[PDB]
Amino acid sequence: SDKLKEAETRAEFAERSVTKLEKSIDDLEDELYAQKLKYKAISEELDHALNDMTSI
Amino acid sequence: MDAIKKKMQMLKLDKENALDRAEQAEADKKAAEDRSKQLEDELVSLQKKLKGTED
Repeated sequence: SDKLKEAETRAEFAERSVTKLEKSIDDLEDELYAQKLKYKAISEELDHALNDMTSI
Repeated sequence: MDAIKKKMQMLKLDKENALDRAEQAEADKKAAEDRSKQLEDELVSLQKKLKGTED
């Protein structure tokens, strides 16, 4: 019974830790999505300036 | 970006104004030279008429 309690406690902590890690990776994935949007927008704006200047 | 576009627009406004002024000056030169040459032809005809009167 004592060993079962110990193992259950460690497994519960492991579940909590993996939940925290999954939330953290979600946050960082969202941040990378935002920065990818930033690069898309800046490249699009540079292309717009290029086409405006080449087309006067 | 942002300032680059505005600077390009300034460089284009200068382009349009300079080109328009050049074209207008060229038209002015054409008109003025045509005026001068027609006056010279009138002068020539007057010389010939004077010659006939002298005869």
